Amino acid sequence: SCSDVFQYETNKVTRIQSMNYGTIKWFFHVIIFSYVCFALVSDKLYQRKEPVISSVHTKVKGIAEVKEEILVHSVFDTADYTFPLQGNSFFVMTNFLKTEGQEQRLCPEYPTRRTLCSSDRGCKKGWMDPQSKGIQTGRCVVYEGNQKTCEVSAWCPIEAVEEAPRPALLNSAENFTVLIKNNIDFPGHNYTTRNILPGLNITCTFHKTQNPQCPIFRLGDIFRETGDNFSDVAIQGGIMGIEIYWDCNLDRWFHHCRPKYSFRRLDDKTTNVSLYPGYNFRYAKYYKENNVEKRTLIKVFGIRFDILVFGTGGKFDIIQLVVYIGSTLSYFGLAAVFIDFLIDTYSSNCCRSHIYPWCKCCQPCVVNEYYYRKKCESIVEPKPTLKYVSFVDESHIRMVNQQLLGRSLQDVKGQEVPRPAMSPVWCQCGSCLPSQLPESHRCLEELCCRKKPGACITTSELFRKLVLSRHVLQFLLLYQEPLLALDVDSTNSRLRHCAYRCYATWRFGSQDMADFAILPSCCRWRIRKEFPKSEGQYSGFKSPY
Amino acid sequence: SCSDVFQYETNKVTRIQSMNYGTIKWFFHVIIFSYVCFALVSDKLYQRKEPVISSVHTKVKGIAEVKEEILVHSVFDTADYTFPLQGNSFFVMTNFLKTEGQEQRLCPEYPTRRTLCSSDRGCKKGWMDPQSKGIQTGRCVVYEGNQKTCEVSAWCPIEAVEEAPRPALLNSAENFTVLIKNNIDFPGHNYTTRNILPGLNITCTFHKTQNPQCPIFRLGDIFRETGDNFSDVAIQGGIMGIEIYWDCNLDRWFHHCRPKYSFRRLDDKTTNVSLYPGYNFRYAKYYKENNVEKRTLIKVFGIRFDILVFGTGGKFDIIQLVVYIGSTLSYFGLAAVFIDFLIDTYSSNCCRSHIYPWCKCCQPCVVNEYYYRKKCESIVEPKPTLKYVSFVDESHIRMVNQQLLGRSLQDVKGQEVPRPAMSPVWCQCGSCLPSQLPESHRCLEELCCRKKPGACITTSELFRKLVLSRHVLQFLLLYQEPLLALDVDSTNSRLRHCAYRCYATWRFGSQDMADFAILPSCCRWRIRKEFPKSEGQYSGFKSPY
Amino acid sequence: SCSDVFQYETNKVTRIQSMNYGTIKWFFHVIIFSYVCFALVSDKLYQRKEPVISSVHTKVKGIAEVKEEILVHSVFDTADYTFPLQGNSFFVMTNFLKTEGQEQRLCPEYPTRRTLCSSDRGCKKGWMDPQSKGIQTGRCVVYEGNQKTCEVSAWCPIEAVEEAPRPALLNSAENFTVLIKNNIDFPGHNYTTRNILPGLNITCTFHKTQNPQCPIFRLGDIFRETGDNFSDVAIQGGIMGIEIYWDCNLDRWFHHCRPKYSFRRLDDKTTNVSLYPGYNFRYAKYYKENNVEKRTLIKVFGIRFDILVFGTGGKFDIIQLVVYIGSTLSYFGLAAVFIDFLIDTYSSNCCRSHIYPWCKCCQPCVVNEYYYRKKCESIVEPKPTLKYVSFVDESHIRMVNQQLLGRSLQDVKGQEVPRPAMSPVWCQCGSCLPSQLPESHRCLEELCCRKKPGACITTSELFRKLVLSRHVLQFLLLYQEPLLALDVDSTNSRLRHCAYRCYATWRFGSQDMADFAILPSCCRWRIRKEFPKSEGQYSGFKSPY
Ligand SMILES: CC(C)CCC[C@@H](C)[C@H]1CC[C@H]2[C@@H]3CC=C4C[C@@H](OC(=O)CCC(=O)O)CC[C@]4(C)[C@H]3CC[C@]12C
Ligand SMILES: CC(C)CCC[C@@H](C)[C@H]1CC[C@H]2[C@@H]3CC=C4C[C@@H](OC(=O)CCC(=O)O)CC[C@]4(C)[C@H]3CC[C@]12C
Ligand SMILES: CC(C)CCC[C@@H](C)[C@H]1CC[C@H]2[C@@H]3CC=C4C[C@@H](OC(=O)CCC(=O)O)CC[C@]4(C)[C@H]3CC[C@]12C
Ligand SMILES: Nc1nc2c(ncn2[C@@H]2O[C@H](COP(=O)(O)OP(=O)(O)O)[C@@H](O)[C@H]2O)c(=O)[nH]1
Ligand SMILES: Nc1nc2c(ncn2[C@@H]2O[C@H](COP(=O)(O)OP(=O)(O)O)[C@@H](O)[C@H]2O)c(=O)[nH]1
Ligand SMILES: Nc1nc2c(ncn2[C@@H]2O[C@H](COP(=O)(O)OP(=O)(O)O)[C@@H](O)[C@H]2O)c(=O)[nH]1
Ligand SMILES: C[C@]12C[C@@H]3C[C@@]1(C)[C@@]1(C)C[C@]3(C(=O)NNc3ccccc3Cl)C[C@@]21C
Ligand SMILES: C[C@]12C[C@@H]3C[C@@]1(C)[C@@]1(C)C[C@]3(C(=O)NNc3ccccc3Cl)C[C@@]21C
Ligand SMILES: C[C@]12C[C@@H]3C[C@@]1(C)[C@@]1(C)C[C@]3(C(=O)NNc3ccccc3Cl)C[C@@]21C
Ligand SMILES: *C(=O)CCCCCCCCCCCCCCC
Ligand SMILES: *C(=O)CCCCCCCCCCCCCCC
Ligand SMILES: *C(=O)CCCCCCCCCCCCCCC
Ligand SMILES: *C(=O)CCCCCCCCCCCCCCC
Ligand SMILES: *C(=O)CCCCCCCCCCCCCCC
Ligand SMILES: *C(=O)CCCCCCCCCCCCCCC
Ligand SMILES: *[C@@H]1O[C@H](CO)[C@@H](O)[C@H](O)[C@H]1NC(C)=O
Ligand SMILES: *[C@@H]1O[C@H](CO)[C@@H](O)[C@H](O)[C@H]1NC(C)=O
Ligand code: NA
Ligand SMILES: [Zn+2]
Ligand SMILES: [Zn+2]
Ligand SMILES: [Zn+2]
Ligand SMILES: [Zn+2]
Ligand SMILES: [Zn+2]
Ligand SMILES: [Zn+2]
Repeated sequence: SCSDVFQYETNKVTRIQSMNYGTIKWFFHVIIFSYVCFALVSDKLYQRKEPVISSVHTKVKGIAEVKEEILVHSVFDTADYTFPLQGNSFFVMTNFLKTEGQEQRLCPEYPTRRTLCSSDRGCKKGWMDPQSKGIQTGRCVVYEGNQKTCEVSAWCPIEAVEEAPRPALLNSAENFTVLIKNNIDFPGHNYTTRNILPGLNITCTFHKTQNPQCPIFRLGDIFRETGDNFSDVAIQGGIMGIEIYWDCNLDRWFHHCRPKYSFRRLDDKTTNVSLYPGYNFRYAKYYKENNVEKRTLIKVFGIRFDILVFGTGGKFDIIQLVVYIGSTLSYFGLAAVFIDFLIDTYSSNCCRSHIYPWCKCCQPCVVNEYYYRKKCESIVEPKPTLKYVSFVDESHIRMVNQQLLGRSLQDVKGQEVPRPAMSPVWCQCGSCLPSQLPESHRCLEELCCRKKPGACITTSELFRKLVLSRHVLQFLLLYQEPLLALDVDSTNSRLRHCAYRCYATWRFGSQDMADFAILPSCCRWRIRKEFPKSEGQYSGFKSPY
Repeated sequence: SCSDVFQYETNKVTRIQSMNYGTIKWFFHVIIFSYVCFALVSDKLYQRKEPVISSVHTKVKGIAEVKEEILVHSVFDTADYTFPLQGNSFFVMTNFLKTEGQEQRLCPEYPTRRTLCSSDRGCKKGWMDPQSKGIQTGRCVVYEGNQKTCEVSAWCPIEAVEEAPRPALLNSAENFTVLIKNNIDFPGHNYTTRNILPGLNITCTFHKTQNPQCPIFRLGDIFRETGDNFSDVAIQGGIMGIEIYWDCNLDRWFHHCRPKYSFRRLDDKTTNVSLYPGYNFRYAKYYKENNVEKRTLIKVFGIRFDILVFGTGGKFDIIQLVVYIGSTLSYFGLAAVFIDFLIDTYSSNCCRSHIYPWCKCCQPCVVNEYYYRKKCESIVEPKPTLKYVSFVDESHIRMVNQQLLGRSLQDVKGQEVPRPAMSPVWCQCGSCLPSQLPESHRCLEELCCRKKPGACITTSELFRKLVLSRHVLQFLLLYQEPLLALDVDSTNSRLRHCAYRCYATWRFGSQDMADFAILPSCCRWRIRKEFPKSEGQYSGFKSPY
Repeated sequence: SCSDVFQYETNKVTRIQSMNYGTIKWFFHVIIFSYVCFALVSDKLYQRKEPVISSVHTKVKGIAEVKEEILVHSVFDTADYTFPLQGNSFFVMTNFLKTEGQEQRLCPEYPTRRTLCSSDRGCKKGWMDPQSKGIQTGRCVVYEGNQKTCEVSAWCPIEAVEEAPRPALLNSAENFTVLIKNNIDFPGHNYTTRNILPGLNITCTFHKTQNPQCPIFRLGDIFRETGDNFSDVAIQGGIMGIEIYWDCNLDRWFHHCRPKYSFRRLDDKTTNVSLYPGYNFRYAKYYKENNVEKRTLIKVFGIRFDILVFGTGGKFDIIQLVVYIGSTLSYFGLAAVFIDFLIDTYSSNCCRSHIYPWCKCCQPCVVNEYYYRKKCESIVEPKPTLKYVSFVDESHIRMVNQQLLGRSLQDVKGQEVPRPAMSPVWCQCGSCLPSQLPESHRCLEELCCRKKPGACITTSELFRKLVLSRHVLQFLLLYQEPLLALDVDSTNSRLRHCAYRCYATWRFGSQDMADFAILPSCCRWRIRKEFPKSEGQYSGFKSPY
């Protein structure tokens, strides 16, 4: 119903005044809070992070004087050694080998171990060797005087097998400069900036400490920063990376979005000719001469510069913070978990029978028995099999949560449960009687008031004062029903049930065990004698559940 | 104060010994733990993941013999069909159409339905048709004999409308090979590796099962892996993707960082000429002849190869693990939530009046009444309107949480609350009196000890023994105050209040309801008669809150 | 043991029937649930998001008529102004400056303030000025008539210092069109689509409202959308971005994966010649004439178009949802936290001594005293120092949790703890005796039954009826042990301990304080007199812990 909707359930709690546990709780809380704040701040987990969208534009500057034997002096400018940056990469030629006046013809292949012949049996028509730029015609010819080489159809004359010139022809390229312009954007945060801001000095050159924001770089300085020789790499070529890192905060109070420049060599410094060391490619300059289609082939060596731009942009997001705080909230209950674990452990009698005698340091931890007593109440499943038995000659109570398979309840021994703090052959007292229940159910009432021979509880004065005092029982009956008037037999039955309940409460205490207790035949039949029923038999114990 | 800071609050708990609930709890815990660990391991949620920064370098190898009618045999090498990779893409020409000796002149447009004229009225000066490479001069001319075509200013002669040669001139390109070198880096984790490790065989060719790590690829094998014909795609061209996936673990015990190669066609296999099928572009070879600037135009067909590199690098991060564990911790309370829900539901009398008779399987679930009784205590808001009434002729108690609008409290009936387990016209007993309170407040005390006619509770012996026994009341007064001596009137007032409290405790039990109970006028005035006040009137009930 | 494994612990709870607190709880729950669902839906936190892998293919269309004084009319087509897209960028030439017939020679540098000389002393051999394309020879020469300029080795004739032609020669480029084909993939989700779907109109041009999915773009329309003049940018050049955003949902019921097109200028609109405004590069057309190697240098201006493709693909993931729900679960306990805080605060007597008199609105909040009483039980650490004292002439109990340093317990005053609701010189009653304990421990028993002079509690009738009634004590002894028979001295000792316990229970109530209470010497020695021990001395109080 509606009134049941408008309810609040609050947990019952025990507040303990202990320095140890308060100190532990506050220590836990302080450490957890400090770590939570540190993790939130260091990794900015209140921020939503967007990756960078980048555009790069480069401008290389410089000329080189080149000496090539033929000796001639020539000047190379940007139109001769570089092309506009494509795909965030730009290339600078540093060395070249040139092969003028090639024609599509038949020619002898350049002398090598493979191409050196002695007759037309060393060559096969149509042969495509992976190390040749031509197709064999099956007959081998003279390259020069004694030298005999296989004939090929190809661009002729064939390139000579020659190493890259040493020193590199454009070794002056280390004095070339490149200006890098980097445009970035965070489309989700709707923010874009660039690496060159107004006021930036435009005549500087980059230095990691002196000019760490000048976007003009001398190539030799890059190689020096990486620990490489420009002179050696310029001979066979290579690949160098220019890294631009953007760690940007777009909160207007803490706003900072500037690039960090870094350098990394990207080509493997392999010396294995099988892996094609360096960076080179073959380029054809086509031209017509005498109506004959000709080709000048250049083997180009140089350094490719890859501009690598990465990073993130962060702005405060409420949902991310809400998620993080929720992910952290459950860590504040670990103090309670740990302290309750301590209470449960140091309440074990083990921790006092063995541990404390050895480690006498841990002895004051015995207060946890009191704490556990004030914290936890233990109950059992009220199964129909549940039964409780008490012996006057003993000092504990027995939970017979087991089915009597024709065994006298006196014989069946159950679990030992402490009492709350504030003639048959199974009879050890000589005042018990055999049950009148059916033979199947006769064993439940085959119980005596004691385990070992001696006196009977029915002779105790308290038995006559509490269980059998008709005045006490009538007062109890009238307490619930002030104006109660009943017949003789009805009143006798009422007083009989009241006497059963009074005995059970006296001997077992808690109504939990009194509801499932079992009266001895001595006390049972004493009560039934004092308050008999007019006619019929007695049902006996019925489990409430 | 400081001592209040050093406190620990622990929840009071009821420990139940039930196989069903323990089994359910442990089942829940095991399933949740297993799923948590599985999710942590499968998606590596203890790791911080960084995307890959990649650099690619390619080396294509191979020559082709080309037959072009004019028939001539020519050899094409890398300088004739490819250029160094730009932007993680490289191109291989497979077919071409050539148009020699173009001049900037006036010429007839090549015959088509659009360009075919019959007079100068079919053409307009300055016309830029989207399907023409020239600008009309307004007059149409003869292309060949009878054919009449519009004149255009353009590069002349105009290209013929011709389909790509079939078969492709460089169909041998399927035997070309490409070596791919891939450098990758994780700048945050400060890790870089590459796809070619020392010891790798350098003469192999890729195969998904036999050589899945050889970075040398035959192009025809790529197309075969994708399910395409190289011969057909080589005619009009296309785009093919080479995917390099890096799923890298940078934990030094579980370290693995190798690439997985895959292939995907990237061009749409469209046959609609409107959508420009294939891959082709027009390229101009410029040359000077007789001081006349000339152009050889080549329509280039071929396959563009895009190298697509993606992936992540993971290393263990403490903060990510802490966040994940916190996000999971709250799932371990669902067992308690569910079991407490069961206890609350099966404690409803509904579950026994209707459910159990039908479904006799669920009958043993009635233990939850006991469990709920031991778990929850229900209390009400102690509003000033709160009132409790008991009738001796009834068996329950009435909570009149309502304002008496001049209505006798005997008439006003309230909610039925169970009792704790252990003459006026509204008078049905004939010993009640009218109230002496103000007429506004006279209705609160217009209550009888019973709802239906009969005897009076004041005649009950327990009334004289408990409520009026001066010895009992003085013992109660002296229990709190051992050495208590008071005047006659003060003692009478004390005993009067004690008698009120004794009646309320006897009939209503709990002090919660006794504090808000209402004495009947019969018992009220009996008590006031036995312990009168010397002078003045009687205030009556005051709500403690 | 196993039976201890099969246990379920449930929290004891107090269910309150209050409109305010139920309403607050349900308000909290509804708000939290609504926000949780909103955050889940808006940011799709049930989805796993994959970044896009993209391939772009472009097709530019259009011809331009160009007027260059020399006046001549020429037609430029794609082979003359564009090259196939590389690295997701394509370039269109819009302007050019041409320098024909360059030779590697010695020449006078073009006249400028820097290059203008008056003698060979203004020039130095080997000089590489950053603003020169040549190397000085040390001697300066005549450029034209009177003009004197430094001689340089370079490609000669040297380029003239001239501004870009105005108007741009290819200003008709704004009528060029580009068709963009975009292939994307989500490898983890195994999904790929493209921007041109079957049925898409192929004759349209993009418009943000009319044709927002046509992938054909007129360049002038792009610049108009960005708010730029194509005519002005075409003179010196620039860079324009075409953004393709993919916000894709791959759930088959909510599936949507289409691109959103956007435009952004990427070059800085700088007018500083130092920063190299615009976009231009120098390109060499090499040719042989009379066996002399010659060069035609073109300074190329134009607009570079960068295709920027970004986005994410989301598909439902169970683990992400499980993590999010767990991160949110702990927010549903904030209602309990807040309401329990209210209960604790409004239970403070402060909130009634000062607050309510001022703010009489908050007065009904006094029910929280009852709620707190029903919620929390407070206990103290049972340290060996713990002691409780009661004075008959006072109305509270004193917790002396302090070590008596030879100070009489009568003098030592401790914390004031309320009682549970239901002759020596330190003696103010004249019936106390000095202790027989050792002088070190004699001060604990130096306590009287009152703080101020007057009568003694031992004269109270309740003292004789409860503490000394031998019948009461024997009944108490026999309640635990029905058939108890003991010697005279043993029975006297039993009754003495029982009398101590009865006094402590009478005066201190709770067994928690009765276990640590201290009997006055008057009552102590009265009891010891009524139930003496045959021989020896009396130990006295021992702390149970
Ligand atoms: C770690 C747990 C236990 C405590 C939670 C701490 C929060 C209260 C902190 C963490 C992040 C903080 C935020 C970090 C960033 C900003 C942005 C800041 O705004 C700006 O700097 C720009 C202003 C603009 O938005 O235009 C205003 C404060 C605010 C919301 C801060 C408010 C305080 C917050 C929410
Ligand atoms: C799922 C919940 C309920 C339980 C939490 C399990 C953790 C205790 C596991 C998960 C991830 C594990 C870590 C996974 C990876 C590593 C890296 C490993 O280090 C290395 O392999 C490299 C050594 C180096 O750092 O140089 C050492 C163990 C450690 C910290 C593992 C320790 C055990 C961890 C923290
Ligand atoms: C926010 C908290 C408190 C409540 C949790 C809500 C969930 C029950 C919702 C959120 C996301 C939902 C899912 C969103 C997407 C899908 C995919 C949908 O499948 C498809 O659309 C494609 C079918 C296919 O997989 O082929 C089926 C429903 C499902 C699983 C939804 C089921 C209901 C879910 C799990
Ligand atoms: N706890 C408990 N209750 C008992 C025992 N014996 C009888 N009762 C209660 O007394 C009632 C049976 O009383 P009984 O002597 O048979 O009189 P009858 O019902 O008129 O036949 C049942 O409801 C039982 O719950 C017992 O040994 N232990
Ligand atoms: N619970 C309850 N308390 C009552 C009732 N009638 C009187 N009292 C208490 O008794 C006190 C009034 O006693 P009263 O007979 O008027 O004597 P007076 O105070 O000297 O006038 C108040 O504090 C009430 O709380 C009642 O019907 N129910
Ligand atoms: N709480 C409490 N217990 C006491 C006090 N005095 C004695 N006792 C208890 O009584 C026992 C000592 O009794 P005592 O008179 O010395 O007789 P004895 O043990 O035979 O010497 C101890 O176990 C104490 O716990 C007291 O002042 N307060
Ligand atoms: C793409 C090109 C065009 C230009 C610029 C460049 C990036 C370069 C490496 C050199 C190249 C060129 O042709 N440079 N000129 C030259 C090269 C070798 C010897 C003498 C001379 Cl004049 C070819 C080329 C492959
Ligand atoms: C950029 C170029 C330069 C080289 C290499 C390449 C990648 C190519 C496709 C072919 C090209 C070239 O010029 N190849 N040569 C040729 C082409 C057709 C007919 C006869 C011959 Cl010899 C032009 C070009 C567009
Ligand atoms: C790479 C090239 C090749 C083609 C296409 C292009 C992308 C262009 C900008 C123009 C270029 C070319 O040579 N265009 N032709 C021309 C240029 C200026 C004056 C007269 C004429 Cl016919 C050079 C080049 C740098
Ligand atoms: C007497 O029975 C003493 C036994 C104490 C058992 C408790 C042992 C404490 C060690 C931790 C056990 C639980 C694992 C917790 C891992 C963090
Ligand atoms: C007896 O029960 C004493 C228990 C003491 C528990 C402390 C065990 C060590 C764990 C300490 C962790 C917190 C740091 C110390 C807080 C002051
Ligand atoms: C007598 O009143 C029996 C009524 C039982 C009502 C409980 C119905 C159980 C079905 C679940 C209802 C809550 C929704 C839980 C969804 C997971
Ligand atoms: C009476 O209250 C019996 C309640 C039984 C509750 C079980 C309901 C089915 C849910 C089971 C989920 C866990 C799997 C079975 C555990 C053994
Ligand atoms: C009498 O002692 C009244 C004192 C009341 C103290 C409580 C003050 C309430 C304000 C909040 C204090 C806790 C901080 C909570 C921040 C969300
Ligand atoms: C006396 O204890 C009255 C306490 C009232 C607490 C409410 C304080 C304001 C916070 C309200 C937040 C929820 C919105 C209102 C719910 C109806
Ligand atoms: C981005 O910021 C600019 C400058 O304030 C504004 O004009 C524009 O509308 C913003 N775009 C979005 C998507 O809000
Ligand atoms: C990265 O690793 C190398 C090799 O150990 C080390 O020299 C370098 O300092 C590291 N860089 C960082 C940022 O720690
Ligand atoms: Na949580
Ligand atoms: Zn017996
Ligand atoms: Zn017996
Ligand atoms: Zn009446
Ligand atoms: Zn009456
Ligand atoms: Zn005294
Ligand atoms: Zn005294």
